Amino acid sequence: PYKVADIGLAAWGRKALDIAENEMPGLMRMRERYSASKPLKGARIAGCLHMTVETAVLIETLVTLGAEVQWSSCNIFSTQNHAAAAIAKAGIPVYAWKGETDEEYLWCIEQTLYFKDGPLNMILDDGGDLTNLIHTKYPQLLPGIRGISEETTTGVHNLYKMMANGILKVPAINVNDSVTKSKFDNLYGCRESLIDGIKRATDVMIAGKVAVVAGYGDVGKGCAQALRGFGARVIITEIDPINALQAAMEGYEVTTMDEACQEGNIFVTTTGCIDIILGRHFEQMKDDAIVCNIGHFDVEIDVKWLNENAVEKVNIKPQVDRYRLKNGRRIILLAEGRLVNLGCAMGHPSFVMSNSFTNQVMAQIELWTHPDKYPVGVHFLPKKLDEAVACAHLGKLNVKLTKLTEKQAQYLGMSCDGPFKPDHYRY
Amino acid sequence: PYKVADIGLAAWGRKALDIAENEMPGLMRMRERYSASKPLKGARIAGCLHMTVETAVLIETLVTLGAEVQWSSCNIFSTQNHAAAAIAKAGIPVYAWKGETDEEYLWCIEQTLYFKDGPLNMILDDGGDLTNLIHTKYPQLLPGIRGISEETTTGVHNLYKMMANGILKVPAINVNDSVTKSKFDNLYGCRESLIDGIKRATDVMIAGKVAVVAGYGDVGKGCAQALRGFGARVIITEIDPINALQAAMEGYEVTTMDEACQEGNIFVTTTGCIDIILGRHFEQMKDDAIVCNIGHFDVEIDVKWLNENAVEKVNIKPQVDRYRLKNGRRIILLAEGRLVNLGCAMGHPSFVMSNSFTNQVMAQIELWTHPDKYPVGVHFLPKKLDEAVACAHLGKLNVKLTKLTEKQAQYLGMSCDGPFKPDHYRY
Amino acid sequence: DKLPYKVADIGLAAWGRKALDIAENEMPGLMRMRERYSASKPLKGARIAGCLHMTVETAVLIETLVTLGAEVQWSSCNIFSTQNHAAAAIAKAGIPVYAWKGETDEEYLWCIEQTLYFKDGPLNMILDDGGDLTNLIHTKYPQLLPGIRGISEETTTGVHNLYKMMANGILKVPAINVNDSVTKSKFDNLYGCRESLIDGIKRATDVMIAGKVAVVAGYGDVGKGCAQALRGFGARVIITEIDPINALQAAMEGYEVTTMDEACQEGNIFVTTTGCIDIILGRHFEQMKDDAIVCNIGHFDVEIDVKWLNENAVEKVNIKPQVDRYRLKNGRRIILLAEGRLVNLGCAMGHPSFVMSNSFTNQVMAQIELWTHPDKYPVGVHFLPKKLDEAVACAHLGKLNVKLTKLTEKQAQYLGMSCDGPFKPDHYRY
Amino acid sequence: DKLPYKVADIGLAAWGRKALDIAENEMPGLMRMRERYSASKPLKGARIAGCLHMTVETAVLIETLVTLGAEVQWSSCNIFSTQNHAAAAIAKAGIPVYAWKGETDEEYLWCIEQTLYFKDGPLNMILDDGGDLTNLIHTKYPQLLPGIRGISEETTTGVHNLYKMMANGILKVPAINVNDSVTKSKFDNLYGCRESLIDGIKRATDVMIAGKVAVVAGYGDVGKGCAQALRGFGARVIITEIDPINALQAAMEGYEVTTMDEACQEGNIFVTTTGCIDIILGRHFEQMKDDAIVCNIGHFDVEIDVKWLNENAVEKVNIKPQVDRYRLKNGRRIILLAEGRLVNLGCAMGHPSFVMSNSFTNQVMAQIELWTHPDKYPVGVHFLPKKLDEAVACAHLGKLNVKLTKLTEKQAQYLGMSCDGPFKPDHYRY
Ligand SMILES: NC(=O)c1ccc[n+]([C@@H]2O[C@H](COP(=O)([O-])OP(=O)(O)OC[C@H]3O[C@@H](n4cnc5c(N)ncnc54)[C@H](O)[C@@H]3O)[C@@H](O)[C@H]2O)c1
Ligand SMILES: NC(=O)c1ccc[n+]([C@@H]2O[C@H](COP(=O)([O-])OP(=O)(O)OC[C@H]3O[C@@H](n4cnc5c(N)ncnc54)[C@H](O)[C@@H]3O)[C@@H](O)[C@H]2O)c1
Ligand SMILES: NC(=O)c1ccc[n+]([C@@H]2O[C@H](COP(=O)([O-])OP(=O)(O)OC[C@H]3O[C@@H](n4cnc5c(N)ncnc54)[C@H](O)[C@@H]3O)[C@@H](O)[C@H]2O)c1
Ligand SMILES: NC(=O)c1ccc[n+]([C@@H]2O[C@H](COP(=O)([O-])OP(=O)(O)OC[C@H]3O[C@@H](n4cnc5c(N)ncnc54)[C@H](O)[C@@H]3O)[C@@H](O)[C@H]2O)c1
Ligand SMILES: Nc1ncnc2c1ncn2[C@@H]1O[C@H](CO)[C@@H](O)[C@H]1O
Ligand SMILES: Nc1ncnc2c1ncn2[C@@H]1O[C@H](CO)[C@@H](O)[C@H]1O
Ligand SMILES: Nc1ncnc2c1ncn2[C@@H]1O[C@H](CO)[C@@H](O)[C@H]1O
Ligand SMILES: Nc1ncnc2c1ncn2[C@@H]1O[C@H](CO)[C@@H](O)[C@H]1O
Repeated sequence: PYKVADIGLAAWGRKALDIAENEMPGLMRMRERYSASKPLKGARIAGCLHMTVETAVLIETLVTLGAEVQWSSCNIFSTQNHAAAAIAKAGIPVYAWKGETDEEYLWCIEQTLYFKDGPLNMILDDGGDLTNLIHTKYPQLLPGIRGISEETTTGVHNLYKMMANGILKVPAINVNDSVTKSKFDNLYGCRESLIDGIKRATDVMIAGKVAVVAGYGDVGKGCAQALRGFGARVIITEIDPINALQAAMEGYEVTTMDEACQEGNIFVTTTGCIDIILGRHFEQMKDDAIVCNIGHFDVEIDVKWLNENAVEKVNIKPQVDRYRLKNGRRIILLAEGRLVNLGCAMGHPSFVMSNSFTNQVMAQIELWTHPDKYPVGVHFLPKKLDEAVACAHLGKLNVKLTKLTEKQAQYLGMSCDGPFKPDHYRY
Repeated sequence: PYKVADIGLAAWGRKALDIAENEMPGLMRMRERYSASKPLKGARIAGCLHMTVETAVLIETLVTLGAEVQWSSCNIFSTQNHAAAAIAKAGIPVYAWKGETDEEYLWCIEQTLYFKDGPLNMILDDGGDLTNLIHTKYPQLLPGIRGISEETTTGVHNLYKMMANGILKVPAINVNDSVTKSKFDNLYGCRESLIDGIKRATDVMIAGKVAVVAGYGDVGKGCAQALRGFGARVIITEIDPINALQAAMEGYEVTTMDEACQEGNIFVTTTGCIDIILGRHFEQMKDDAIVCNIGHFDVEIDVKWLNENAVEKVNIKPQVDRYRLKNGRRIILLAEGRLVNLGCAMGHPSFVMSNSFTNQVMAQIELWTHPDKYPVGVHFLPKKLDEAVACAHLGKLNVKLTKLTEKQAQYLGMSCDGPFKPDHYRY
Repeated sequence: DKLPYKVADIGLAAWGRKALDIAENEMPGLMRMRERYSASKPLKGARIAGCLHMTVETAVLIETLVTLGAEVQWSSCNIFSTQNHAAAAIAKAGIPVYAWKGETDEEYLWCIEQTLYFKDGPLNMILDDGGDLTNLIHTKYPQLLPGIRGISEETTTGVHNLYKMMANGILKVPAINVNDSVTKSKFDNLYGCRESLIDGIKRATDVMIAGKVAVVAGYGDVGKGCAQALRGFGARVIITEIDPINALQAAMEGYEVTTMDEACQEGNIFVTTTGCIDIILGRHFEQMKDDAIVCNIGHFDVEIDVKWLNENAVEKVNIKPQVDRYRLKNGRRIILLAEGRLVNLGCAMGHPSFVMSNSFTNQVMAQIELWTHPDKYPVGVHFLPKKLDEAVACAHLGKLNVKLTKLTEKQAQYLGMSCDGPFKPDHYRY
Repeated sequence: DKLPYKVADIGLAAWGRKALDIAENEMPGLMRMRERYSASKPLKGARIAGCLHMTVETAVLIETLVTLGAEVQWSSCNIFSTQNHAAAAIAKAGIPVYAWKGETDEEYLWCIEQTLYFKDGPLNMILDDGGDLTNLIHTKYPQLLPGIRGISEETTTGVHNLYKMMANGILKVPAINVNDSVTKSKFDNLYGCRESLIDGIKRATDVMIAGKVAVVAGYGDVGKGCAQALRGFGARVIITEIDPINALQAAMEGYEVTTMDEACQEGNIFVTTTGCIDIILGRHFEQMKDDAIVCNIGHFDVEIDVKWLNENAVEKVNIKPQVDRYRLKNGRRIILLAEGRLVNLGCAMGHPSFVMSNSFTNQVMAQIELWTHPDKYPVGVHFLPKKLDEAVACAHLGKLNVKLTKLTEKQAQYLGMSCDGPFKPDHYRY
């Protein structure tokens, strides 16, 4: 019926949820407005997202809207046991825990495919692991699936690659590229959870350190800003000249890893790309350099090299390894190269996840309630809905939004109700 | 042949240009690479942009590429006399000076329409004043015009309105919405020139003051950040819930002008919208509140109200008026509500304008060299060219850009040469 | 008879040692002290009773003192601040330590009393943090005062107490104000809190900082850091203050400065840093927004009226250790961290090890100074020489790869100054 | 005989007055002084010779001193710092002022000499900024020293000189160090420079700050502000320093700290703030990037080797007043601002009027203190009482709508402190 580390944590879990709800006004309005309507009636939503306190509230929201949900984790150390327990206690099949093996991980996603009253008809994925599993292993269920929504940047890039090669057989909504997700989650989320992750693992001082951030997209920007705020000297690496110039214009030295590896005290990878930190970098690092990743998959840091070339590996505590190298110096690796904010901390705070997840619900609704508008392709949520997500969070922050007058709306040639920006606007 | 305030300033002008060139690597590469090719051969580019030191370098670049240029200003107090003089000294008809009347302003744009060897075949406008003049007054020249490029946000919004109502008869390239413009010019440009404008006019202390910024788009963001940096408490107003939430997430109180007018020491309008600061606001302002605008046209502040309701208007010096109100308190107005960074300072520094203008040249080229790709419509510059502009500025900043390996480029499914981002990416 | 020590779990010793090994690499100031003095053992014959948070950083300090030849017995200066694996590591090393996380007020007093007597005589040196060890001896063990050579005090509240004792003529032992060493006050209090405050809030609540209104009471060194950290994460910070100079500083930095009576209606997060009583009261609690987070980082739990929450709330739910969620008659909730005790050490690991190396290098120097040069220090409250203050900073420049400029002989003569310092006059504020 | 004054253009008086009217609204500290003392005229019989930048802000100070019943004669303390319309406004008010923008070194000395003698006796009070007026009298007019009741000194370089004179036994008049009033040092030097440095660079060059590498030499109060301002606009700031404590501060704030020998190869902008000679030399100039901007904001033009640029450059082109562009043998160019003189006042209008109100309120208090309570001040260098220091800050809280908290009687007794202050011990560094 489910699978977790300890059901006895459900009580504590429920508390952490009650607290989360006040921090998630977005998702609460959805429950407020759709509870009686039950738009998601008939939908069996198979989920593969980090089983956390924040996700628990999302899972319960989908249920409040009248759906059946089965949940797996998308990372083997991201799950929060007490959050997984409260959900499991509510009669909702959840298969996830903290510290899964790859075989265990794959085995979890498999339990969420089949419900009591039939296979899954909805995917809510991030990274596309569930998406790619059903496309490769279970292509006989693809026709039964009505729609899918993708949370993260790497997962939508994959959804664009599949569609191009004509192997994407199910319609999909790019939830990452809702402004309210990409511009808040990736940025402000990592901005607050990065250092938290590093701190819990190492308790290292950030001030006075040189920190090297590989990549300056939305995630890199947040990471950079955070480290800067605590008095680190931040060095950026980048392949994109536009992003690189943005970093230079903010006062960041922009150079290569081949150079930066020699002066960094702290290393954070955010590229979504392979081969970012390699043996030739490690060998040049200062003693007890702290290396961690916050990209979606654990492919940015060459962990294999450390395991193969170090003289000794000492485990300090879970998700914290200290390698001694043949040069005598040591490398502190976090979460074995898996994303550090969920691996060594609690991931993003509930408020920002409310934004991401208020998007996710609108996407699950729009795929199940209006399947017409969305044919087999990679689609966006309309700006007006994107605006509605943001608007829904203004109350809690005591933001007082201005309303255009008739005269002003005419002068601008837009509606008082929105949308207020053209589609190409970048905020 | 031309019209300026003083040709005797040309010598000083030339110096300020020689200095500008080192700060404008973007535009220098264009001269380096196209001088011999003369792609703009045959093009008579009528220009309506702020006649400044930065613009002078742009004008000369278009000439270096083999074009005939006639230049007018787009604002009546933005022109820099010594810059206008150096251009006029180089045998290039320029009709612009600092302190023009509306009749003088219109009269300037009119001289740039007709060259020695025929009418204009290219527009390089901002705000769309030249665009709208030729469409309304001289529709007989529209067919002779090959293409147009628009610098600023208000001007492209107008170019979208014209196309919608089917009155835009000439193809146009949205240069504002090149990432390299919108994300650098509007943001980093105003970030540095706003306070400069305010300082030269008033020399007021920013620290300890409450500053009210109306609008939180790219311009508002820059203004807000700047004022914050000097220790002002910044209050934002906004109509867009997405922008408003962005401001809240940066630590800015977001409320209405109706409230903020009561506590602001400094007022900056950035909306591009009418009726932002009104009589009911002025009456509530603290004594010697400094009010200024940095949107493109002078329609955001109700200057007419001040002139009609104040008990006395005292001029402190050019572009600085001090009104005494019937309540006894005083309002310090800058530049009569026209944009303050060009009115009371020198506008944006050359480096950022190099970015904007390296875009402008590519747009002038693409309209004159490849007219096929661009039919009557509002078009964007391709990302690869957008990336090239940024790349061209990395050298001067000693930025060392990373190059993807073959293996990495394959994994990402993109080219080593770019483009590195999908079209919907927002940076 | 006498327990050799008392800690939560001796089994945590191995883990603690690892944390000690890592910490050492971040505390060059103390490691230089060991290297320089391990052979000479200046603190030989010293019997130092230490009352100060039993963290990993303090462990490194303890072993430094021992390396210098001292005998050391230790307790924590707060009931929630001990880090059990660090305690175990010390206990396992054969050093008498009496501390664990979650002490009763009575157990806390007991822990201090076990540090007072050594196998070969009473304590003859004091290393204190808040004055609790200092007051206990002056009040309950005055016959031990002539046998104590000196006192070094870590924190602001503590040195304030020292100065009051001196003015009223009741301080009987010479003391060094370590808090007001430049390399402590301007670094520990400021930069340490700037990182550890958020740490304690996050571990306890995992709340989004961005978009919140945060009220910081007091704008001294601790307040400055706290405020900076919160605004850094996108919170709008409001400041309360009684000192017009500190308040003007806050305003000049772009903070709204106002009273708690006003700010209690706005804040989503409250942080007290005053070292003063009665900062947040019932009348404030009753006006707060729902699930307002309330915590203190001043030395003593006296700034927040927790007893009011306990007597007047209609519900009280323990969320997890050092996190309680009250509900008031108005039906709105208050989250209280660490029962009003200082939240960085209560709900997290306190200051990072690097900045603590500054503070603790000052502590070691002070101990050496009082122990080996008593006649320099008559009964009173003294500062370390600026020369030594500068040496502390210098000892940490290497790790950060700072390259310090050296004055030419001409420049030094122009400034009327020694090349080797001191480089500032006594009244310099940095 | 004796000119009543000498200024650039008396016609600029009307404009200056407007600027004076505006400035007054931003200088509550001085305007409170007028209101409180205009009737009592504590400075009656005083004959104050002032040597300090003749800006709009100083004008407001001058008229404040007169309102208090003083006779005042004024000159500028720098040859490029005078604001001619402000000078005209004062001259027109019938106050003898000798100052204009662009003085020769010889004219500068002449200007000071005209302030020394009044219609009814020699000067009996000194208000100085850098010690130039102080040194001139001690060296060339020692027979005037017994007739001078006191000296108030504005800036760091000046008070350094005062302390040296006292140590060597050559200072003959009592003096108040105004620079090291908290409300001066921690505000003027820091917040003022944070705004006026960029001002001077911008007016002179209009250069993009964002993306540039900026080298700030020295990290004291001036350096802190300068550095902060540059990084705020998106420059990557590199710091040089001789003091290990100041250097550690810089590092802790995320700045690269290194030597000028290293940084001269990287910087696009250079800013000296040391108050020390020989900061930027020929060997540094020769390694700089093309069109590197070089300026100083320390009090004297001694930090940059301008004479080297003048003797060794192959080209020198004046771009505009106080902006010269050199070319070296290597064919790369150097832009020098204000001929090495302090660039905020040289190429702009100096500090904004609000923060100068702090400094100048301290100046007025010092003048009153020395003039009406001489016996409090024997020959030496003294500080203002913290009570008065606090009063300065308090006088400026109203304009910023700061709401200061008042201690309850219980809180005050707990802190062992007066409700009306002073709220900090003497050694507090804020
Ligand atoms: N840990 C989390 O909670 C979390 C949250 C959001 C996103 N993510 C993940 O973070 C990664 C990026 O997210 P983003 O939204 O920042 O994507 P993004 O595309 O905005 O940023 C990626 C940046 O990496 C740069 N880059 C790529 N290869 C590089 C290389 N070899 N060297 C240097 N720079 C390189 C690109 O130029 C790009 O700017 C993705 O894997 C996404 O799934 C994680
Ligand atoms: N002065 C300069 O040098 C300079 C440079 C670039 C752009 N601009 C001008 O600045 C203006 C905006 O530029 P942008 O790129 O910032 O455009 P933008 O659309 O990003 O920002 C405009 C913001 O104004 C807000 N807004 C509109 N009406 C409002 C109202 N009544 N109250 C509050 N907020 C309101 C919108 O929500 C939007 O976010 C345009 O007029 C543009 O031409 C000037
Ligand atoms: N938890 C830690 O790790 C840590 C670290 C350093 C210091 N401390 C403690 O923190 C407290 C403050 O340290 P500090 O060095 O910042 O002291 P400080 O004296 O520099 O600043 C304290 C501020 O509180 C202000 N204040 C006093 N009463 C007030 C009131 N009723 N309302 C508002 N403001 C008020 C004072 O004016 C002063 O500015 C002390 O108790 C010290 O021991 C704790
Ligand atoms: N232009 C203005 O408006 C203005 C305002 C205030 C002060 N000042 C002047 O600015 C100068 C500094 O003022 P401050 O109060 O910042 O003095 P300060 O003594 O606080 O800091 C000066 C710094 O320079 C450092 N230093 C000395 N020699 C050095 C060297 N060779 N290399 C690197 N660093 C070195 C010192 O260590 C010190 O930290 C003084 O001359 C003062 O009069 C000017
Ligand atoms: N606490 C959280 N719960 C669920 N998903 C999260 C959390 N924090 C970050 N994420 C998501 O994890 C993904 C990274 O793989 C991103 O899409 C990001 O939004
Ligand atoms: N110095 C300058 N020269 C020319 N155009 C400028 C300058 N500074 C800002 N602008 C442009 O002015 C427009 C505002 O009307 C924007 O498009 C902006 O890029
Ligand atoms: N990690 C830590 N270990 C020991 N003492 C600490 C730590 N962090 C902060 N402190 C001390 O706590 C005191 C507050 O009571 C401060 O004086 C500070 O030196
Ligand atoms: N606008 C100004 N008017 C007068 N003096 C000023 C101004 N700005 C800075 N100063 C003074 O210049 C001195 C530096 O020589 C500082 O002590 C400072 O007080």
